[PDB]
Amino acid sequence: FDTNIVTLTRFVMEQGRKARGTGEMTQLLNSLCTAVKAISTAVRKAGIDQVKKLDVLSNDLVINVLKSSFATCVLVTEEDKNAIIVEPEKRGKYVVCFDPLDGSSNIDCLVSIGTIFGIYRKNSTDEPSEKDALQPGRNLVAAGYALYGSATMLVLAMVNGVNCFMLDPAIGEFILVDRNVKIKKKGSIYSINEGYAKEFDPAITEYIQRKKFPPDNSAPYGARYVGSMVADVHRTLVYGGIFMYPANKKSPKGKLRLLYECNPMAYVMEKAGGLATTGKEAVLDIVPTDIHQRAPIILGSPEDVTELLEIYQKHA
Amino acid sequence: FDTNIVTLTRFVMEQGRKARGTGEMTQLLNSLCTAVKAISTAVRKAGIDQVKKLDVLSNDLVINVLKSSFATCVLVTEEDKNAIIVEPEKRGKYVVCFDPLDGSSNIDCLVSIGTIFGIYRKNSTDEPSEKDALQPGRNLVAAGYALYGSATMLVLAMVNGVNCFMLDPAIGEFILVDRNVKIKKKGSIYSINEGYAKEFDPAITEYIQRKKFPPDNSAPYGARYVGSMVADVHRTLVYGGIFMYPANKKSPKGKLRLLYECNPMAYVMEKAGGLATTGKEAVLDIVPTDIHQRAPIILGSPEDVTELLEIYQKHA
Amino acid sequence: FDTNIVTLTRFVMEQGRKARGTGEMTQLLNSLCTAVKAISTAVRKAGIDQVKKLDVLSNDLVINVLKSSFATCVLVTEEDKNAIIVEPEKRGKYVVCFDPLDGSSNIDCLVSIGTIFGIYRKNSTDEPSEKDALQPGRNLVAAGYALYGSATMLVLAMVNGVNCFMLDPAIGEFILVDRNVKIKKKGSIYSINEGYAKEFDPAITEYIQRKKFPPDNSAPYGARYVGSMVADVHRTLVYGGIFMYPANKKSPKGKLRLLYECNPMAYVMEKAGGLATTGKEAVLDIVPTDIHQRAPIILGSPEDVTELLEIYQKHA
Amino acid sequence: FDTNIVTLTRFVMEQGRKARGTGEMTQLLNSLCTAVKAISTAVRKAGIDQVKKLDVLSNDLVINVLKSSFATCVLVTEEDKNAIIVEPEKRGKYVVCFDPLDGSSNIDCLVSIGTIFGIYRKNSTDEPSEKDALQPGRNLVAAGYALYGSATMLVLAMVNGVNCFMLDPAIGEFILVDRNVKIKKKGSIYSINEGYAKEFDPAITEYIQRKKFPPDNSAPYGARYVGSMVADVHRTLVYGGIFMYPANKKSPKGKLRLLYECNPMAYVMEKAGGLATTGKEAVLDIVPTDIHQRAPIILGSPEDVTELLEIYQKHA
Ligand SMILES: Nc1ncnc2c1ncn2[C@@H]1O[C@H](COP(=O)(O)O)[C@@H](O)[C@H]1O
Ligand SMILES: Nc1ncnc2c1ncn2[C@@H]1O[C@H](COP(=O)(O)O)[C@@H](O)[C@H]1O
Ligand SMILES: Nc1ncnc2c1ncn2[C@@H]1O[C@H](COP(=O)(O)O)[C@@H](O)[C@H]1O
Ligand SMILES: Nc1ncnc2c1ncn2[C@@H]1O[C@H](COP(=O)(O)O)[C@@H](O)[C@H]1O
Ligand SMILES: O=P(O)(O)OC[C@H]1O[C@](O)(CO)[C@@H](O)[C@@H]1O
Ligand SMILES: O=P(O)(O)OC[C@H]1O[C@](O)(CO)[C@@H](O)[C@@H]1O
Ligand SMILES: O=P(O)(O)OC[C@H]1O[C@](O)(CO)[C@@H](O)[C@@H]1O
Ligand SMILES: O=P(O)(O)OC[C@H]1O[C@](O)(CO)[C@@H](O)[C@@H]1O
Ligand SMILES: [Mg+2]
Ligand SMILES: [Mg+2]
Ligand SMILES: [Mg+2]
Ligand SMILES: [Mg+2]
Repeated sequence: FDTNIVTLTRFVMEQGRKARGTGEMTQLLNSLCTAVKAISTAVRKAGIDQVKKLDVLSNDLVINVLKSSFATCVLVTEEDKNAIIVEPEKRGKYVVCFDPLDGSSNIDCLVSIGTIFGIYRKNSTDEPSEKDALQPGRNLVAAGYALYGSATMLVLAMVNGVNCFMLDPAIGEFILVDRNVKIKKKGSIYSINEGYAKEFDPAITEYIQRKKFPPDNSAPYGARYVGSMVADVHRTLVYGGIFMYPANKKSPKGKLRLLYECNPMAYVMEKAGGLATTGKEAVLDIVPTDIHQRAPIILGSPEDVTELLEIYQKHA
Repeated sequence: FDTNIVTLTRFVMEQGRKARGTGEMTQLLNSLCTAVKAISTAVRKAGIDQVKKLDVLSNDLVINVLKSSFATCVLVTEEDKNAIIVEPEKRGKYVVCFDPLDGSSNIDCLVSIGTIFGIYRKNSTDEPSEKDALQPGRNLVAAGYALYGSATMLVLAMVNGVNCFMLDPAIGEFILVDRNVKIKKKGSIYSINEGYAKEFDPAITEYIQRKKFPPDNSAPYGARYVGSMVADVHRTLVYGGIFMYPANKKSPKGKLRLLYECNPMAYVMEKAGGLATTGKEAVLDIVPTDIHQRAPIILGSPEDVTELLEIYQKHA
Repeated sequence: FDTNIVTLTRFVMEQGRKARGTGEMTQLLNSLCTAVKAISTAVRKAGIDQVKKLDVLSNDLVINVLKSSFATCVLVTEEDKNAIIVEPEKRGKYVVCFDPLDGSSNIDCLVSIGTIFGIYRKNSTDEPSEKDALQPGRNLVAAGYALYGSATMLVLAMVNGVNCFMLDPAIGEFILVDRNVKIKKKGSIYSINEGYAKEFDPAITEYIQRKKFPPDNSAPYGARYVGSMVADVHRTLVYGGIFMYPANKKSPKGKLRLLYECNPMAYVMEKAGGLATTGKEAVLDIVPTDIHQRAPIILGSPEDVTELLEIYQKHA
Repeated sequence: FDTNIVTLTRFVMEQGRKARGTGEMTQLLNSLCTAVKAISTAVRKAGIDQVKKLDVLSNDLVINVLKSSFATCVLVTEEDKNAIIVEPEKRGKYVVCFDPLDGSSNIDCLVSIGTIFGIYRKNSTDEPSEKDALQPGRNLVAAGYALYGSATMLVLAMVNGVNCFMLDPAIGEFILVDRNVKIKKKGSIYSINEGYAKEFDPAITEYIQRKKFPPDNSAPYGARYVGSMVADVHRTLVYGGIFMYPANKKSPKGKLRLLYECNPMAYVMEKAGGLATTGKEAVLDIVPTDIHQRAPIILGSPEDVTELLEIYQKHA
């Protein structure tokens, strides 16, 4: 008769103790947890406009609560044109890259939406600026996401693993429900917006055909595409398979953004033992040039991402 | 200011007053609302097994709260083999066909799931049995669904229209947010599990390729397929387009069941002003033989459903 | 299993059905329930000024949700100088006298506060005015209160009895927990603000000393006085004893007001089977002259109220 | 658009950093916060028996969640006859003395009830036992209480002050609403169960008379006595005055218990700058002999406790 032993607050504080931290990253991670519970509650009474305004309130809660951690120096949002450089009084050493509410366009239809964040330690000697945001994702300290779906889950990936925490909204505590999550090696679902079929490169084309009409005449792959990144990525982690948003007429730049959509999700993928590629390079090694830079991303189970990379290599 | 101006309790009772009834259907409709609020509650914590534990809880909540309205004589659940005949002391004159929790499968992946219902009046003077449930959905008195997605919505369709109500979980009250919902004439999203492409009839095949490669220089349609009927159908109703679960050889009579999944959603679509076909006949005119009868279903905006029906007819 | 077996929505509508009414009082009684759930919500956060901000919010919620029932023609609030006459487009036939939030004072000290109401039918064919509210509480159609204490309870008394309903805030539903509540004949707790002992008439003085020093070797009565009428009266109803707010020179007509505090609680007490006197006449038989008229009140178990009334009569 | 800057988690972690703690007392204080939110939620749906069973669940949540902190070695509850000595694997260095749910007898009447806790650092070299609980309250590290009233508040008193945190139940976060709370020097309310008037010593008797018929002929003191300790003590802290539960026929032992009712509350009182006396000695200096030992307590504003101590001294 308990609150199932490992709550998020407890877990973060123990992992901060084991790593002999200053308590600055714990304060930061405690602040993202308060922010996500305030966004989950606002998402759930979705109006008692509400896309533009709920995305605005979400932006405002993540920025104000993160400044209050006294742990950040630069903040990058999908919503703000330029980076937020924190006030010298509130400055800590972390750079945080976030999407306060992914899939806002889907709010009206009531589709699962989510918050995506990546945390970097500030590296330079220089007075904080946009430049400190621009590290490859290989340099991420912690990264993860909250999914506001049928229930709200937080997936936190750090250096040592991926852990899933389910909000108990009755007490406002995230409980550890799944630990050291590893993705399947080969799954059975492919996920892409097939309305772009005529824009696709010939490797993506060949692959999709291979999943629908398997040459070895095994069972085809199911298709699922919620059209909300956190939800398609999350389903992939749990059930297995591949998620694709390649280059097509959105240039070989693609739609999703590197710093706050692709990199957090790629870090979660490599940590649960899967892959994240642009088709050419690993997403985590790309050196950013802009904070709102976009990148192709293909991620998911290992044996499904390698099979497509083989087709990519066959078209060279 | 207020809680809302029109609640599902104010609305339901106002309509029973305008309609001049003994208050029995009102009781049934208020019992449905208590049941939805309770399942929403259980769905939003989920785990503080998931799948075949929550849908068992949901079966239980609905059966129990409906017998207590003293308004039902026959209940048909997805979960139960046979039609439940209510004890005479609790019998009323209605037959309710329901899906306790659609897409329960998806609890682990946290995808939008929902509750589906249709209410038929008993009209057959004889001791109530399965018999009374085997009516064409053209005979529905009321139908609708509750969607547990990023927020909870109850959509209810009756004689006079389709109305959408958002749950405010802070006060446990459904508030009318959308009045006399009517679907767009032509949409721009098609929704089908393309992984069955190996098995699709040619009318479905010409349609999808015309959606991906328009003969003229149209923008192709976007594709979305959550894999949960209430979420896909709700997006359709709200934003336009078409949802198809055609006949294919793995489940050659379609997958979805007529009484509790197909008919409520066909009725909601027809009152919103869109179409719902088998491909050969309309879903609402089919007469059941079995309470668990499956049926094919193509539904959505009138112009796009028509455009596929012509292709069905083009194959003769 | 269920949400509950009998909800305040099931009960209210079942009674309107048994009673054979146009469903107008039902609408009013369902509007009261929405209003109580919303104030409970605001009372339980309190501060995320308190006092004259929350009671202003509560005044607002009640007036607004009652006009919207289209069931009220005159409203009397503690908060407003004059009786509010409802616009003809929203007028119905009832007069509601209410205290939006009793004991608002105590929000800072976090003591149990409550909402008090009495409903009178208009019976006076003339354009509605204050006039219609100035009826003896013997004329009440329904009365009761909501108590925001450790849990929320709504107690409603009508013709046929007093029933207690507990709010389940998880589903926003009031569940019948106590049916046909009847008060104990003799209690063992007296409740008065003894700091006015300098000003009390001698009948009150002989009573209290007989409670503290029984002439025989009885156990003396315990004393409790929360200082919030709904909490003191609720304890009385539920556990027995007497609550006294006698006449004294600072407020010589008593403090508590007849229409919205005294009469509802006198009516609840009389249907629970206890007594409610001024000391000289019963509170329910007094005819108002002013909507904000004050009145003395002694109420509780029949044997203890009697025992003080004899001492009043012993002084002649 | 925030979660009003200083949440309890943030405050505790900063104060743990400033004191260069190991993070063991932060883990303990984070665990009492989870426990209090799980008890507040259970208290608020008070049954959807429930006195004996809710006090039992409360006991079980505080013990299981405190063991899980890995910060305690001995636990003393009102509910357990003997002290709980923790398992060597879960052992930390703190002794915690608590009342999991004060005022449970009042649950049926819906009176404010609360949780009271005192934390001691274990002092001996010896294998932990009842003996480590038995320190004077002068040796308390931290002490405080949660009040489940109109809203839920946590009052935390530590070496440097008293801070009041209001639960925002919407997000499950305690927000700092009042800091470095100091009690008034003289208030205007006295609080005692006057049903014991004939059991009272002559100093308590003289005092009460002095408050009701003030010799200097100033204004009498109001009386308030909820009969729930956390609620009478809390009202005293905020509004001022005195709270008394002296010796009478419950011997010069009194009813309230030293380790978990009186000492936490006395520590809060001295820290907000008031007094807590048995009439003879300060409650914080008493050397306990038993864990379930009782003690007289008189606490509140300074100028009111000294005035009574003068009367105590006059009766010698
Ligand atoms: N939960 C955590 N809290 C704080 N630091 C952590 C955590 N997990 C890992 N770390 C390591 O802790 C150092 C950060 O310390 P500081 O920024 O003073 O809190 C880094 O070496 C991160 O790798
Ligand atoms: N909100 C409603 N309440 C009750 N009956 C309704 C409602 N809306 C439509 N009806 C019509 O009311 C009749 C049901 O009355 P009864 O079964 O006595 O409650 C039917 O003719 C339904 O078409
Ligand atoms: N639950 C209830 N709903 C409606 N009216 C009720 C209820 N309980 C008692 N009544 C009686 O119903 C009549 C009110 O009918 P009407 O004003 O058309 O709604 C009155 O005679 C009240 O005494
Ligand atoms: N919030 C707090 N967290 C931990 N220790 C605290 C706190 N506030 C004061 N202390 C001091 O911290 C020491 C406890 O350290 P430790 O038990 O390793 O956590 C003691 O000297 C307490 O006085
Ligand atoms: O380009 P489309 O088909 O409109 O899909 C966009 C959606 O897909 C994603 O890129 C990935 O789910 C979302 O971030 C976005 O809302
Ligand atoms: O995953 P599949 O085989 O495409 O089936 C999807 C269908 O099955 C369900 O998940 C359950 O019937 C529906 O919600 C959905 O339309
Ligand atoms: O504090 P006093 O003067 O005894 O007055 C108490 C009375 O006033 C109120 O707090 C407000 O009318 C009542 O709830 C209560 O019965
Ligand atoms: O002795 P009495 O009058 O029953 O009062 C007991 C109540 O008073 C207190 O001792 C102090 O409020 C409570 O702990 C307890 O429930
Ligand atoms: Mg995005
Ligand atoms: Mg189904
Ligand atoms: Mg009042
Ligand atoms: Mg106690």
